[PDB]
Amino acid sequence: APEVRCCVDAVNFVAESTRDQEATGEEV
Amino acid sequence: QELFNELKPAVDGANFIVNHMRDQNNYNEEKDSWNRVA
Amino acid sequence: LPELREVVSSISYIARQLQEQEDH
Amino acid sequence: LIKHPEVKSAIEGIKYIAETMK
Amino acid sequence: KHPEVKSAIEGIKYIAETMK
Repeated sequence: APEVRCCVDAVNFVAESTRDQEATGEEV
Repeated sequence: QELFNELKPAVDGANFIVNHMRDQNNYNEEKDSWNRVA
Repeated sequence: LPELREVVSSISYIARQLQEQEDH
Repeated sequence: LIKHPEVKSAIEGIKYIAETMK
Repeated sequence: KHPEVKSAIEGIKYIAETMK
């Protein structure tokens, strides 16, 4: 089921990018 | 299927977000094209 | 089904926010 | 559900957002 | 019910709260 795994990995990629942007902006 | 009927708002929202980001990306690429012309 | 309901809520909220952004 | 065109478009779109952001 | 699915759910929820 590569569809489920790939879609999930995309969603965690967005979540981690958002977390990083929050962290970078908390330092700024 | 009641499952598909319950997930239809989610699918519609996913497609709306996808179209929004795609349109924004195309808008941005045209802006960089104008920047390169400048 | 709390997970699917929360997914629907979050996706609908994001779509509504983006629609408001488009109108703005 | 996977065979529906809307679900496939949504999945391809999520992958598109991920790759574009990367 | 894998951990990655739960992480994705929390990620969408976190994105929604971030936009809010």
